[PDB]
Amino acid sequence: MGKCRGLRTARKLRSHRRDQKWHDKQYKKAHLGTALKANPFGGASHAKGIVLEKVGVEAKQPNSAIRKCVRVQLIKNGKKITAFVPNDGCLNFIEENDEVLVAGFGRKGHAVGDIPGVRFKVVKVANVSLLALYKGKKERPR
Amino acid sequence: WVCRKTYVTPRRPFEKSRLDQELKLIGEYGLRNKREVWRVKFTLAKIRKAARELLTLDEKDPRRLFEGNALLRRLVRIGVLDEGKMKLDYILGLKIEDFLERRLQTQVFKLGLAKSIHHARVLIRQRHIRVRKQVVNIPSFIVRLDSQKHIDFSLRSPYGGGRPGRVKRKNAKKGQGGAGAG
Amino acid sequence: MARGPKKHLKRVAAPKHWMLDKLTSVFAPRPSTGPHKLRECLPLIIFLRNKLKYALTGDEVKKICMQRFIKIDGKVRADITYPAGFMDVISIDKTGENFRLIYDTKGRFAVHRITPEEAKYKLCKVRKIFVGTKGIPHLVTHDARTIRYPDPLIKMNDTIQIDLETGKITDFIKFDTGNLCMVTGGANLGRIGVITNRERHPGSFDVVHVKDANGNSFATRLSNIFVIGKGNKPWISLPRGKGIRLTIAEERDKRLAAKQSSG
Amino acid sequence: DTVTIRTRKFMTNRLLQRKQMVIDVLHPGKATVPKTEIQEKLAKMYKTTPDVIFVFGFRTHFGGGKTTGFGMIYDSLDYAKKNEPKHRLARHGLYEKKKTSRKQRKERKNRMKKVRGTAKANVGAG
Amino acid sequence: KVHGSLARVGKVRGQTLKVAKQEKKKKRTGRAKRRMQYNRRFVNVVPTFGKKKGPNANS
RNA sequence: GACGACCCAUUCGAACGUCUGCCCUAUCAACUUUCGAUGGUAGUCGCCGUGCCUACCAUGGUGACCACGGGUGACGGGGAAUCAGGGUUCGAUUCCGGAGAGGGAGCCUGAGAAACGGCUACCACAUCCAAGGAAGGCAGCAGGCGCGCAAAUUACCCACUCCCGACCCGGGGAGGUAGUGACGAAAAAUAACAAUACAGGACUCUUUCGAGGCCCUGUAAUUGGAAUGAGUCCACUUUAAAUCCUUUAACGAGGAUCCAUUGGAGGGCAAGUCUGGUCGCAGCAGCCGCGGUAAUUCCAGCUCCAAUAGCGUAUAUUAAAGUUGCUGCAGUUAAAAAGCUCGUAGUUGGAUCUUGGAGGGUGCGCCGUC
Repeated sequence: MGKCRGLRTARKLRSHRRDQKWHDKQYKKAHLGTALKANPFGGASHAKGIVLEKVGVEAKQPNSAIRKCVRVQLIKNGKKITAFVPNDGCLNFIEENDEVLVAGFGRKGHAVGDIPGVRFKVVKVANVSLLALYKGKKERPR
Repeated sequence: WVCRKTYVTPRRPFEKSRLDQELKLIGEYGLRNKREVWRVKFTLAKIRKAARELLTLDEKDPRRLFEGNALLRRLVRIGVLDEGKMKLDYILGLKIEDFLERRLQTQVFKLGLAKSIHHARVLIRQRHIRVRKQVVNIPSFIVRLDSQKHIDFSLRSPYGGGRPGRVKRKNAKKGQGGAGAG
Repeated sequence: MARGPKKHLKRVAAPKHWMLDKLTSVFAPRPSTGPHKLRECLPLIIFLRNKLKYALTGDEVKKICMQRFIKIDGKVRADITYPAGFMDVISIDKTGENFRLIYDTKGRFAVHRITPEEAKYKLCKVRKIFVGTKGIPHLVTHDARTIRYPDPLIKMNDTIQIDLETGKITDFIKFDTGNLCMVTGGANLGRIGVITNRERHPGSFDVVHVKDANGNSFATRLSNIFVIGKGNKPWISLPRGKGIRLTIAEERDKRLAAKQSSG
Repeated sequence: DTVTIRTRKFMTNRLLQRKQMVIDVLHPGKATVPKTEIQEKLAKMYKTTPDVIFVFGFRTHFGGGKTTGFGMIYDSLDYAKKNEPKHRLARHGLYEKKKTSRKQRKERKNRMKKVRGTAKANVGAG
Repeated sequence: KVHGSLARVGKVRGQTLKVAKQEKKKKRTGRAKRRMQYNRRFVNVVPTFGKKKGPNANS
């Protein structure tokens, strides 16, 4: 029970807990403010940038495909980031020097699937929603 | 500007057994949605929790006495609850139908003046039903005991009297302009 | 803040016992400076238009007041937010009504009509008793009235029948075991009762064990006890209820029994 | 269809020269009623006449055939004209008065501020 | 390690012969639709003890 | 019928003083004073207490019960969210207390201000000019730029609620009022009832065939009568005046509508042992995994499911998580008992001192029970 049991010993128990909390990764991340300091997105949920170039990335085994992302300079901190472009032929819709709204995978910062070193996805261009673009609700305005 | 939610969804989402149960409730009870059921599963859980707390308290305990009797009296005014119940030991052993049974909709069936939990809801939502001086359009209502008798069609909706119907009255003048003259 | 006296009251930060609603606006009246502390008072506006229903607007309350319609303790008061309080009289003449501001058993200034006499006099609790300037002595009552030359028996916490036209104490009651009492603050605010005991603390804080005409016992701080006469013999009107205090169950038992049948 | 005007919760209020009460208007089955019809109709129950029975509030209830409001009837037409909200007297053919609408006037005054005392000067400028 | 191509981008979407929309019915408003569900599912819905059956079956 | 004054108390306060409770950090362990650090003593100062300041005179005060130093997606609290219980996290933000009005510093007035819708200097910014001069501070209300993931009218009124003034009367972007407004929360429409017509099942009768029969649901066939606001609109209400709501004459439901959506249907996971197309391609896929020619995962339809005027997606954080474990963890081998012992703080500590009868609450028909 690895832990005193004296009526007094609040301070030891209280503090021993403070000492071990660290190992928790979610906890440490939060106390070290990692999201502000290391992370490309601010510690925000979405982030907008300009498209530098279009990449065809080489999906990891045992899968085999050309992935199709763009490389993006985030306006907020000039950070360089590669982001996936989802659905069929949607690259089509984003051109070099584009602008785009990027969002996390939903993986906690950890890349997704077979898609290697890509941690973000495009959501908007034409300020304009790949979904609405892919469907043809709305266009590549211009 | 204070506000609160009135319903709670179930922890979990796909438990055939629960889904069927809810569907039977919607059907018997001319309900509209799962929320319609969820709202009541929620109403009930709070009542039961209110009950359970009380039941853990000492009897005669000014707090247990004063609020227990009140919860009971409230639960009885609406007919939801009955006397032997009408103590806390019995609310603990209670269920959703008991509430669901007191809404308008099912009553307007329950005395002929609808012949369907169906008919009932469209009747209510369409202004042909007063609870004695007052139209009530809320198929969702909760008919209090000594209020059971005052439910009836309204003073003007046609049944309830009053001309015919913006569509019946159309039909009267539908046999009037052509078949009468030119 | 921080350079001067507040002039507004955010409603909601007003005292509960005025029972102003939650919606309506942002600000409550906020008592003028006067004879009663701001928490412990009842701005006329609340009396005229919040309890008595004579007024609707605040615009109306003012229109009433400028007539001169209303006197507090005998001497027309013309301020909307005048701070009236416990043992105050309030007399609306062309309407013939005399009211004494004294507590509910809730702890709410009660609407309590009194006779066309009585309205003459009020009972004040002595707060301090003083040798003023030139060697004269004075007493100071709760309601902030200073009377010189009082009679030498009168000591702090005693109460004192003031005339009212004239000022003038026209006797007194000592604070002694067995006196009738009115509770003017705290959990027990409004309960009336005999005494029993004063527990005394040096440094600070004296408690008064009170027993009611029902052998119900309770304590408050000496600060909260006001003497109003001799057991079974109040020196003023008491409101209906004789400051009794009944359990929420007893309260329910009275409410349903007196009506939906019992006349 | 007959109506019926019913005056609930009465107060004789001398210190504002008027009897003040709720107005409960049954209209069984249509809706409604005019403010003018209401004041006419009340005028004849309190032995007072129209021009002393202001009437206000009002909201027909739920579903039809009733409307609850509020009324006042004044003991001196003088007493009304003086205890009176002004907007109330304006509403019926006895009170009306000047508008603006307000920022033109504030602008005038702020123009006047520039000018030393005199200010009447600023009046001729507005 | 990327080099490669995209020539083929969007090859199936662009090769998938479009289909009409056809049409037909409206399905029903709120509670009424719940009612049809409950009768088709449960009243309907009698079931057999056929060792079961299905919702989106062909033959 | 139109305010001053002295002094005292009062009221609203103010300014200080008591304790007890605060985040992370030791890759911060000794700190604080010759420009007072702690104390004496006296004065000057202040509304006043006080190293506030100053002289002289002492050499103090604090720390492993975390001081000192540093950091900070720290204004503090009432509160909020997450519900076994324990807990876990947030709190700028409708109240309270504190702080500031471009940055810094100073000051006048006055009872109250170290005020910025006062002033004054510098410092940073910006503006007018006939170039000598001169005038300014939206972390007030609107609005605008920049910023970004992200946030409304350059609208009406002092009638309500209150405030101020010489004031019943004036004035209030306080505040109300409308406009924008799927933060989010409540109510819950887009169709109900027969009939034929049929499709059917427990019931009964019959040896069976077969027939009757109640409860009815669909499903058409159209019927058939039976309906209501969503819109629209005399009138009226609302209110300062309006709007909307809550009110209603005249209109407004046969479906091709007065036309409901958004995700899913291989497993977890609710729902295609589909049809066309492709053939580890495009795509799908949080995870496991699908697709390399009969693809129930794709791409489309068809059909079906689920939540439904809402639903998907991303993200902080919480629940789940007894994966931070007080309650309530594990450590022989899985991630984990220091090579061993001494040992201060800290924690932890044997036995033993004093031995029915009645009053009041709610059940059951004067009796009693608990």
